[PDB]
Amino acid sequence: IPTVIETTNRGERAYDIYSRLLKDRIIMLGSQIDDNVANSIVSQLLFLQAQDSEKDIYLYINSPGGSVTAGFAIYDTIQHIKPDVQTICIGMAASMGSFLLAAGAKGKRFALPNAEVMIHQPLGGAQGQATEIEIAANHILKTREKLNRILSERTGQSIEKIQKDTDRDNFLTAEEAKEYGLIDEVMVP
Amino acid sequence: IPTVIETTNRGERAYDIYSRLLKDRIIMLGSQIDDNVANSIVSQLLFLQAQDSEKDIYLYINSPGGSVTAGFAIYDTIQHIKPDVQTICIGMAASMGSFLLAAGAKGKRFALPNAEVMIHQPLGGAQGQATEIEIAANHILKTREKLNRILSERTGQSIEKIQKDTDRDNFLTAEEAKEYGLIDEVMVPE
Amino acid sequence: IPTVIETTNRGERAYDIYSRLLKDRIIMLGSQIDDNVANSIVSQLLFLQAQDSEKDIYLYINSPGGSVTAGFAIYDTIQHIKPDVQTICIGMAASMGSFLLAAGAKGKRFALPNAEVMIHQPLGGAQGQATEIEIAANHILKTREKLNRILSERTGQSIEKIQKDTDRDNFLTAEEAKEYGLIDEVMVPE
Amino acid sequence: IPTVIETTGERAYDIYSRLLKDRIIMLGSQIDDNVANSIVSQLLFLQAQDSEKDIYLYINSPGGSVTAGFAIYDTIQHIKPDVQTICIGMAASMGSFLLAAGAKGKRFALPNAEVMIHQPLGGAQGQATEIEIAANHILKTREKLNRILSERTGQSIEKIQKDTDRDNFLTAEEAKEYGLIDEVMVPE
Amino acid sequence: IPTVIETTNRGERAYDIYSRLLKDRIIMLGSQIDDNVANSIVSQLLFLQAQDSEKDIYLYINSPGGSVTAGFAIYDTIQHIKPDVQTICIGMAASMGSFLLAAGAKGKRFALPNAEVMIHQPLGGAQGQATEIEIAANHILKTREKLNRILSERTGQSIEKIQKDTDRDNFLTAEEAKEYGLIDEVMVPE
Amino acid sequence: IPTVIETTNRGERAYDIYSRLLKDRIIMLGSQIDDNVANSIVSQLLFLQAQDSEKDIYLYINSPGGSVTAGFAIYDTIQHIKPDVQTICIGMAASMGSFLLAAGAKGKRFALPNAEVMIHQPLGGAQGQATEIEIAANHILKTREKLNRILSERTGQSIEKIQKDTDRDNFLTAEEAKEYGLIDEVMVPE
Amino acid sequence: PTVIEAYDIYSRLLKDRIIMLGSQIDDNVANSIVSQLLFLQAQDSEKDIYLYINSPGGSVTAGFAIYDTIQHIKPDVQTICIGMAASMGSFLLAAGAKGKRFALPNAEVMIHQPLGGAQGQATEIEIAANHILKTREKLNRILSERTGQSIEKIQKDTDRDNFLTAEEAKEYGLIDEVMVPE
Amino acid sequence: HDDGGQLTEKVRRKPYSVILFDEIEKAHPDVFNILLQVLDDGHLTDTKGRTVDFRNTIIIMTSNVGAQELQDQRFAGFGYETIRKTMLKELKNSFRPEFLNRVDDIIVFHKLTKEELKEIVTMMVNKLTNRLSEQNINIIVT
Ligand SMILES: [Mg+2]
Repeated sequence: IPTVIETTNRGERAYDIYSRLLKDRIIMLGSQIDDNVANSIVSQLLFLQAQDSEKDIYLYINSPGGSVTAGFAIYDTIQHIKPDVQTICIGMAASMGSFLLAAGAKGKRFALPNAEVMIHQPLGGAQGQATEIEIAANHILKTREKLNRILSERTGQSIEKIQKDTDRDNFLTAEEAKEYGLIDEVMVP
Repeated sequence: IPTVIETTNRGERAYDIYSRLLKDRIIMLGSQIDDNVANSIVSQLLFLQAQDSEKDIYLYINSPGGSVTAGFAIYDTIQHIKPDVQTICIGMAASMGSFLLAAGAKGKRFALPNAEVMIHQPLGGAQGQATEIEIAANHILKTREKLNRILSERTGQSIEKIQKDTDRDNFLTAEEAKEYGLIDEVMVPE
Repeated sequence: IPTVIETTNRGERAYDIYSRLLKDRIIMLGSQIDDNVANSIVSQLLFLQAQDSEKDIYLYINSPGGSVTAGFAIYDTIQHIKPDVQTICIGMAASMGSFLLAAGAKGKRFALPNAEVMIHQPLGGAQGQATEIEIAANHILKTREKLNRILSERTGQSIEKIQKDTDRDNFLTAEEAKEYGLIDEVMVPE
Repeated sequence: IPTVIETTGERAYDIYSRLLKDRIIMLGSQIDDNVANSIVSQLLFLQAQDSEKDIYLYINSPGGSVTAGFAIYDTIQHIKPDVQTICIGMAASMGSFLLAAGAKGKRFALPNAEVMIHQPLGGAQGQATEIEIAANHILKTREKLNRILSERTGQSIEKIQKDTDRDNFLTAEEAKEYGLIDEVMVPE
Repeated sequence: IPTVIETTNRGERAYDIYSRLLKDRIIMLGSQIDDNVANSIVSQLLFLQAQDSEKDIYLYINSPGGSVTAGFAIYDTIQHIKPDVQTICIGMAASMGSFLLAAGAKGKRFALPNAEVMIHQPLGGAQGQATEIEIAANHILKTREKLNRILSERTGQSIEKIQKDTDRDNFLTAEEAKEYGLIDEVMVPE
Repeated sequence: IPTVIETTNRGERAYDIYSRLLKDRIIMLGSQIDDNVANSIVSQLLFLQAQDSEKDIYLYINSPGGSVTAGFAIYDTIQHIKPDVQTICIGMAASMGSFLLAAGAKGKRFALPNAEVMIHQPLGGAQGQATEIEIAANHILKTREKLNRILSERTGQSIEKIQKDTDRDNFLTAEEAKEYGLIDEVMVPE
Repeated sequence: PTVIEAYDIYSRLLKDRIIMLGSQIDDNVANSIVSQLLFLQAQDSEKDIYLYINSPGGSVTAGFAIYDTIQHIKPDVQTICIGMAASMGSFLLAAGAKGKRFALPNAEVMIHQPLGGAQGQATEIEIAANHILKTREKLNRILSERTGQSIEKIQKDTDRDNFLTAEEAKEYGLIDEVMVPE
Repeated sequence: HDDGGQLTEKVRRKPYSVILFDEIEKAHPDVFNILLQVLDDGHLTDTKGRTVDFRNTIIIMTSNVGAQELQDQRFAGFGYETIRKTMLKELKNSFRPEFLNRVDDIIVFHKLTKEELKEIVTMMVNKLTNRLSEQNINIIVT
């Protein structure tokens, strides 16, 4: 990762390329969502809200998904802060990645012309005594209820249509994602 | 972990994002609670008390749990210092995570609208002779007694109810946590 | 990685070789295209678009291949930014590597006199139930069709010719890559 | 590990170096040779920096090497400053030993820290004579530990012998009654 | 890696030994050639060609060889840039190492008095169906043809003599390397 | 390893704890003597000797032993330099640790009140042909002869007693180390 | 360890023209040593250079790269065996400038024929064996030149592992004198 | 001390004058603290205790933003007012707010356009042709 140095009257700022992008209120989500990544993303969102409470923030997405809990942390932070968050799918938005893609500000959700998005029901696992299998299954089902409900509220699609379509792995082009309501338009060059 | 540059009258300084949040008295608990994490959290709390003894401190919790000993280290530091510690659950508060969530100052414990909290009895283990297994079991039981007692004192829920409800893994929504008294109110978006 | 101290006016700064080359708008792709490589390349392209919107960019390619998704992220960023990107194949471009070589601006795609290029259908895999293998096969086939469509547009070869030519590994010399239409000329030395 | 900025200098520190500026030494990990070496170097530096202000040793460790524990102990005894010890979470094995090693009246535990004491662990392998030698050495190490604890709690050496036979977990109140700590420090 | 300090009219600069050598346009190729090493070497050559287009560049070679593709990337970069590249074998130049030793400018190729150089046909591999093994074998054979051609052009030895003499491993002393035409003179010590 | 703020007549310099102790001329030997540790100790001794030829040096020993060759390198350097080297056993000096402890300047060798020292014959190994085993055994035996001789010449203890007391792992308290002549006196606390 | 005047210890010693060879002579080590020797030649063409040797061995190629650099540069390179010189370690000790090769009083040196290996077809084993023999020829010849010992005596003494004390190394002519303390 | 301030003396001898402070960002930031009283009240006290009145002067402060400096201010991302806004915001990071608040107007000079360069060449050539013409050298440039 190369370093950018900006020379000023006061001194020298050295940025990694992601820190240089953050200067312009760009946040990069470019890896699997785990707790470390989500904590970084949340702290960046809060910082950008502080730095200026009224300018848009751009969240670039290129993630294979990840932990649902960490993606809800990012979602709730995006929903809390005053600035609108623009979400741009750079290359892939899979699982929670596509959930966060749909979480952008209304009218400010984008995909590049042939970046792909994918939606599926959440993965999980259990190993158990029968009561603990039951508990884990009920928790995972409630998590799917949450995700389906939020997607229905943000795509406008019916909750039955999402329950059906997310059953197996479902791949969508940028145009299919647009007519599915996950994104608002395709970024023409 | 990206770097922030902030320009100020006194000059211009670089911060990692977590140190920039720490300047606003925000502490991030983002990881499994182990000895070195809790030691770091204790040191941050002590420094924030030294810097100003009356401004609130905000503890941001996104942890799967961890060592009960380190959790009590953080709890006792939160109780000893004079500032109110606000606790905000971001993603998950589980095990000692939700314990430290309930440890926040009364009226200043929050969760985001669809955070989740989970409570259960402590995990452990014992190996060796019968007397060693007895000793380890007695210690784990007394630890559960401490945890139940503290939670019943801070939720106001009866100690028998917390003993019953922590028997298996118990996942709670933000509203369920508020009605259970683990949090004071759910944060509302603005 | 050797550090260069060369700097103007003050002359006080120092850069690793890659950041110094980034100052000359040189972007260097010498590895397999994984997600974080591509994400770095994309951020560098956006930076170079900001730094000057009309000076050309030089993209030196030597990737053995990589993730198709990451290659399309780079391809779409190259297509979106305003500067022309010169693509220069140094040793081998293969798989998505040669796709990114084709992605360069019309008339500014180059190879050195004895670089290789290779083109082939994308690799993949599937496991599990019949339904899931069907779904993965359909996805991989549609991805192949997308790649062959883009190659047919940029090369000007017919889609059926690329379909036949990409079935096995197809190593091409620089001259054969120019004749095919992946590159525009061979950079004969001074 | 976060970086701290303190405005009056406008100087940058990392949190442990900031604590060390206030003469706070943190022992947060298993005691090994390089950890104890670092703690010795910190104690010597703090003695040189000012010979009369107290030093604070905060302890949250599961134990470790007995030899490194005696290195720390003998350093705490050599220097003139009083070394305060505060058990933050767990003080087990040499951790509770170093906890007891603090200056009388300046040993504290948080209200629900837990401290644990036991006979040391070791191991012996090879010929009968080498096993005998290792057993004798471990027994003399236990004798040293028992003696020092008797001299620093006031508890009889036979009571220490009895109570350390198995693992023994003491709450902070029980640890005060045992005399390992002088009081359980109280919040505002 | 030790640090050098040096005083200069503008001020005082600290360097690591390879960056101090790079200040004098000395490139060190002291490791197995792979895509990351080729990436580094090409980046340095491009930087040096931008820094000054006329002064010689010195490539010190001490490598057991490596990937053929990365070696050709270095070779083609050396031929494409305008500055002359001197090559000095410091101890061993095997496989692509000796090839890159032959790549230096006419009259500016050297070896230390008892360094060794080794030449042999490239290693490769083939796996899968008969058709894929056929395609791999054809590719490796054309790579051998290409290497033999370049070596014959640059040493003046016949293509048949190189084809025979590279069949097995072939160890040459510096004097034998000069006789073969790989280097132009041995560095007489003084 | 913590950072230290020092020279509080100015408060400018931040030191790292071992560099601060080296400013005192305190060399720390806190790990198994391997080779790079010994090299670092030799370099520190030679620096302290060049920095001032007359002030004593202090070597702090806390080590379980190590490579015998490296210990002899430290020994020979301590003998070569002009300053007296004081040796202080902080926690343990075993094998080559206790050797270097005895190697200090006579009258300036100390142990902490309940530090422990241990002496034993050198460990080694031999594998292969009978003649190679013979050669290795002879070399190891002559190394033991060297260690025995130097120990006798620096403790004053008769060589046949050292030859007998090093037969097995011999653990000595600080008092017994003083009576064995290894240390000169036990450091008494204020 | 940081020395303040601030420097890492080896760079401070390098500013005194001390070079440290305290590890396995693999390849990156030798490359770093060659680069240090060249920088010291450019720093001053005539002051001595001091090479401190403590290496258990290494690659013969890297040893010859160091040797040829020591022979090429204009300064005299002093060599001191600080603890052990073995395989190419002792070869480079012998390679010092005549009259400036030293050992500490109870450092040890070891000399032996080079190790190698071969695998596969008979012809390839033959080729590798011939190469290894020619390399032993080179090492023997250079040792006979720089010690003055007869090449057959070296051929016999290096057949097995041959440990030598500092005194024995002086009598063998691997070193010129043992450093007396002061 | 028996000599005045150079600025104060020059203004005292020529009270109707234009004062140019040139490349202000290169000066030490605290040197401007002197001008605070000059811009709020038009009075500067010489060290002798002599009040010099600036009330009839025009005070101009030029500041340079280099090519790199103003390149670094551009937004990086997908897809003159923004230049002025960012340049002024960056100026606020270099000077005290109580200093800029004194200033009557802060003006941004735009990078010269191509036809502006053509008009500049026209004007410089016109001046040269006039100066040569009075030497009876008639000249014209295509
Ligand atoms: Mg005013």
